[PDB]
Amino acid sequence: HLEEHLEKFVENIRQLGIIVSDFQPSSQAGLNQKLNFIVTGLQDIDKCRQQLHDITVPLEVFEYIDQGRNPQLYTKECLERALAKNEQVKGKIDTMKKFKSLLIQELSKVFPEDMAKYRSIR
Amino acid sequence: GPFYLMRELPGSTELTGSTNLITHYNLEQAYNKFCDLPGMIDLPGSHDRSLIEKPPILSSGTMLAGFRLHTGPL
Amino acid sequence: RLSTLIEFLLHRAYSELMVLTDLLPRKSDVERKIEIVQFASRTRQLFVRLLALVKWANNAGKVEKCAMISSFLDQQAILFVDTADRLASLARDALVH
Repeated sequence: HLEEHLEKFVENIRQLGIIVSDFQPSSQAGLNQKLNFIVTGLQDIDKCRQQLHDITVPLEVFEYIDQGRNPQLYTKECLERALAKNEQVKGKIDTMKKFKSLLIQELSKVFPEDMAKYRSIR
Repeated sequence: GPFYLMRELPGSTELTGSTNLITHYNLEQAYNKFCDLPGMIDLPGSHDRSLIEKPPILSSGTMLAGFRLHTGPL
Repeated sequence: RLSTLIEFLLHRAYSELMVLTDLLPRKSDVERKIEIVQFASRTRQLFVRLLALVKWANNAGKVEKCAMISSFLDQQAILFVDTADRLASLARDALVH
């Protein structure tokens, strides 16, 4: 959206102002103040846009941003852990299924009519 | 003949945990993509009270201001 | 949940800007410059945090799917053990009576 572009432009303006003010400025010092005011206005606009959009975020995202890292790795980790949970669930499901099948075929001779009715009803 | 207290088993395959829940929930291509952004952020800028900002985020007059404070050039 | 964080960040940034503006005229040129560049670095940190938030804002689907899938299994996990526990409880007490 336009809010991200405004934030990037404000950050670039702040970086340029910091680069200009790193040494002694022979020109007037009001340019940095004007850039700071523009950055504050852009931040206010971005805050208003975020309030309108109403994004909901958890805390784990906050401590993940605190260290500093793109969320793509976190989404990869979530996908791989969900896939691992799915694989172990599939494993337990197929093990109980094969256990049921082996106990059914193992004791097929105890009462043929019961097995016939079980197969018919299924 | 009939055994005591037989009843009807549920619908043959309703929603279970034995299905592939992700591919049914249309999330496959994101995973196939996925399987630092500070660095991503770093490319745009330089590098990536960072102690102070976190604390501020943990809890959760532009023209006039400029006129009010004057900073010596040298 | 990000609206309160954004409002708090805006208030903190405004307070820091006001404090720096008040301190700059009283302090010397070098101290004022150091305070201004430190405030610029802090605002840059806030900006990159906001950028990370708004980049993840559209990437909130897959994490939610993984979380609900994990909960389903976890919710289910309590159920299988509970059924097993009931069977175990019955053998121990109901059979004896």
